[PDB]
Amino acid sequence: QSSSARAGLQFPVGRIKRYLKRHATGRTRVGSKAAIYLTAVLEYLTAEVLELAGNAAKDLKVKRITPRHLQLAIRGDDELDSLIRAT
Amino acid sequence: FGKGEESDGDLDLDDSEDFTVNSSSVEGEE
Amino acid sequence: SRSAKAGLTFPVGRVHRLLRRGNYAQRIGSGAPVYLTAVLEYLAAEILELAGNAARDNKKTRIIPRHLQLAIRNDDELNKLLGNVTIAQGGVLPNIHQNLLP
Amino acid sequence: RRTSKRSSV
Amino acid sequence: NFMSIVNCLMQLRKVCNHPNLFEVRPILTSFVLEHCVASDYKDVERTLL
Amino acid sequence: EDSESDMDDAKLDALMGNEGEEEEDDLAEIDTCNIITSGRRTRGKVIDYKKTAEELDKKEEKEEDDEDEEDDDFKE
Amino acid sequence: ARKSAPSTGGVKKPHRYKPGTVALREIRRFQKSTELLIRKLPFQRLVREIAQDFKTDLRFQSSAIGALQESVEAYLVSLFEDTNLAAIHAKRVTIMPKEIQLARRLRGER
Amino acid sequence: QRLVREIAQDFKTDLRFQSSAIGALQESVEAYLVSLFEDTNLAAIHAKRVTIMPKEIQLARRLRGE
Amino acid sequence: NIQGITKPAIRRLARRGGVKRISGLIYEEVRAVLKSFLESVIRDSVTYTEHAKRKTVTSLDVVYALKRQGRTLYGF
Amino acid sequence: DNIQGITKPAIRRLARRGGVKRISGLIYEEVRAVLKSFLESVIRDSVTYTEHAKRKTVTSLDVVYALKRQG
Amino acid sequence: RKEKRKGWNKPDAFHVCIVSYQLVVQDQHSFKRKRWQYMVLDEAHNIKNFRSTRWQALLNFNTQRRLLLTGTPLQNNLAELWSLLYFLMPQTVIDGKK
Amino acid sequence: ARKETYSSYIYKVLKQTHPDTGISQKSMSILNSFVNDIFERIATEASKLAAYNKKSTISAREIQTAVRLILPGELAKHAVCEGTRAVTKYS
Amino acid sequence: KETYSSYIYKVLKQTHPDTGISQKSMSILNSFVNDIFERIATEASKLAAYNKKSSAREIQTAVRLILPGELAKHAVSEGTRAVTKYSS
DNA sequence: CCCTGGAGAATCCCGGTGCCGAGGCCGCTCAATTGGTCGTAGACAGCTCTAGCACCGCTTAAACGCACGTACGCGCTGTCCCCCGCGTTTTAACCGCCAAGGGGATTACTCCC
Ligand SMILES: [Mg+2]
Repeated sequence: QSSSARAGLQFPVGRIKRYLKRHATGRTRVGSKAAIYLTAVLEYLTAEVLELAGNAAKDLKVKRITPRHLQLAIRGDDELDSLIRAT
Repeated sequence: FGKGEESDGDLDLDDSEDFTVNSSSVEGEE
Repeated sequence: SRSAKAGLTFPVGRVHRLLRRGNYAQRIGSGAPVYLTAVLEYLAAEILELAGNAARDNKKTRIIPRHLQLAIRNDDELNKLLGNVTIAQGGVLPNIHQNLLP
Repeated sequence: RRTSKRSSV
Repeated sequence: NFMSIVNCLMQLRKVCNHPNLFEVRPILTSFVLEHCVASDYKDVERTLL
Repeated sequence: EDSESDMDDAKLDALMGNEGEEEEDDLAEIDTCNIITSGRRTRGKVIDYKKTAEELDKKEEKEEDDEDEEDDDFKE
Repeated sequence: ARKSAPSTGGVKKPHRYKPGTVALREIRRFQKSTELLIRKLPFQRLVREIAQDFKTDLRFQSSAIGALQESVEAYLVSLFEDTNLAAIHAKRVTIMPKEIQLARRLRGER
Repeated sequence: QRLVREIAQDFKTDLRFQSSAIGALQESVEAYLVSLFEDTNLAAIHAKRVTIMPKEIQLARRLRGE
Repeated sequence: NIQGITKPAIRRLARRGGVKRISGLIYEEVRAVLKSFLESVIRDSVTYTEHAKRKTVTSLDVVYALKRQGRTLYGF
Repeated sequence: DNIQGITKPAIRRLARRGGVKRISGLIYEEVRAVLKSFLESVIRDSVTYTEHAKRKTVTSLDVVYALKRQG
Repeated sequence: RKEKRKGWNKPDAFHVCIVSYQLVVQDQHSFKRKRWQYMVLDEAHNIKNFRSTRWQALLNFNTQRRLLLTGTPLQNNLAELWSLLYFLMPQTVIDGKK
Repeated sequence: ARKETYSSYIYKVLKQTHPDTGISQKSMSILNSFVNDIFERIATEASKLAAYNKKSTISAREIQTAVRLILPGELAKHAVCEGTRAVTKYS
Repeated sequence: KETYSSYIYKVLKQTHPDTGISQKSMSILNSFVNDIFERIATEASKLAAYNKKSSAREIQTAVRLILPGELAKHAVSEGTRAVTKYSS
């Protein structure tokens, strides 16, 4: 089966593998498990922000996620605000 | 100084034991 | 070796080998192995001139690291292009205010 | 910028 | 307790001191327990009265 | 264009695991760090509408409706 | 003279120096200082006493403790300059927590 | 528009100005000026005076790493 | 150890910092913030000591922590 | 030399909407100077990006990259 | 110490300086700068080990003649007398080849 | 030409979380830019950390250590939770 | 363990031959060399990431992007000299 | 009161003695470019494309000055708190002291050649 389906997730690993092979430094290369873990983390964070923004839109009775809802969710979860200030 | 890279090279199971500073003790007491 | 062919003091074959090991991009033009070496020699040469005059200022033949700090902190451009590094054996340049001293 | 304060100092 | 370079030092302290330095007899006094039986019994009797 | 992208992802999902000596994580891995609190997937929390914002900053028609309409709803 | 001495003692005499000039001379002498100032051994004592909380058997090196000492010693000095400039910006030649908090909230603590 | 034209065409002439990177400049400078103005206001009210005097913003910008 | 940087040490550090008069209620907060900074840097150092779970901390670890902490240092 | 042609009443209105009970001409001049300096210090990297973009027309990607580099 | 040394460099204001066994260890920089015609090491049992810090500090002092006084010369260690002869030996000269 | 991005995948993730609500244009652009920034920062940190460890054995531990050291405790710990479960499900 | 000690000594004799050195200065200058090199290379790579790419011009334009023009003109001149010498 | 002498003395720079330090000398030793090919990808034409330039010109709403008019930073004042330097007192590392293990080996023993 597909490796992404094997992981039991939604995010695809191959894209991150391609975009991470760019970060290879000569004799130094990266593995597939690292890309799978990165995809898991990215899917988790995107699911969290999507849930927060969708709940914020439901508060506004909007069926479409708004960037203002995104920043309000970031403000509510101070960890997200600290992360976005750090990154 | 005898590093831990030999264990990593012999067995690929765990390659975290790569570099040590005082495990050899040659760097500090030889 | 590489220095004689390039006609440059700082070795570039080792530097170019390090750059190749870096693999910063798929397209790595290898026609200029000494460009970064050239700019670093120019920077270090002007820094060395500043440090040398600073060391000769206080009858110091050997460059004390304080002289290096004074050399790298006495120029607006040098502090502008980097000013967030704390060098060993510190000590800011002397300063005083119009209110503390008559 | 050709010279600015590169030689006077 | 492998080390013994000073293992005779406590013996020397014992011989010279005569346990008037290792542990002296104190001024004996009884226990000073303070919780008291009636610590949590004044409220009930006050309410009852 | 998502079909070809998904096929490429599936094809590339096997090349990266055999790029030399990897032996990833020694077939073992630490469990949930600290304590397990991720829930099923998310937290399941919402936010309010009224001065709750003024409570939030004390606890620490975007670009007009024409632009609200301008942002096209995404179709898969 | 406490006791037997070179003849008559008390040569110290009342020679108190008023502040300001003494303060100026000591800051002038301190500015040219470039080496380490605080005692290093209590520093390593405290840093080891605050390292086992993460884990024990971490071990250390002289280069490490030296680098942490250099990092902490070369960072708070700029804080001192900023606090002093904020202090003499107002009519307070002495230092109070107001201007140090001011410096914290202008240097981007977060 | 004329400001960015005079500061961009002086360094190099023949600089076509598309609508992109024009309102973005306005938004960026608006955010920057809002942040700097808030910093100056808080610095002034720290000095227990609503008025602004030049060394206040001078020291504020110095602590901005200027 | 709370009293690592003792009162005379903080006093001479402040005098090196060019202050006319130093009040007697200023060293506590300075000590608190420098202890917070020290805790942060030692936490980072112990994190990258376990990057390869090395059983020793060296200058490389602390320079890593400080160079990604934003307060870059030199002399090495 | 249009850089001196910036209308002072613009700064007057900006200060009035920003508050403050005493906004002298010194404040206007200094804020104008720092705004011009910041505009120059961002347009320099913008135009360098355009030069190292194989393009000679200003586009939003250049300013996006400039602000990402500047934060 | 500084006040005492103030009137010590230029003139012959003294002949004998009363110094303890441990004072010379920290003050060696001022001590070695002055050539001493004679020194006496009373109670030579104070210094007995060649690796001792006092041994290194006092070995290289510039002088012409040396003399050590003790309540009783040490025994149980021939290295003590060997080191005493070494301290009466020193061959270090300006040319470094005598 | 052709462009590659995470439209369908992020939409699927949202549908799993909030099926009724979608994603708007500039909100998607913001999310894609942020996720690209996070990925690039994690990848660069992992590469430089592996170079620092002087060993070419880049596992999920590299990305894990990056996530610890660039992101505060809450999001990092929950991400490592779900990643551990996903990895042990795949393995 | 290829260091820049010989190169540093050569540049010392070129600039101020009469001037000596400390025992820790060479580490500082080596750190300057390699850290400037790697940061410039990283900026060049991030600039070339957007443009499709699968040399002298890239290094020169990366230098001119961020590093000050007062040094950038000299950098470009010396790079042109170096590439001409290499082609010579 | 300004000015003069009268002394502690910072600084200058020189001594004056002790040392460790850059680099050369011997040893060797790892890779840069030649030498060429595989492919490849980035600029040379070709087509085009797309909203920017500048234009048309009323029209409110910035420019923009001015008199009432008073708010408070700062000029002075008084009112008055605790920083700072001289004399004391209590920790603190360091040099040794003492003596029972430390440990690779080869050189008597005895088992191998
Ligand atoms: Mg005797």
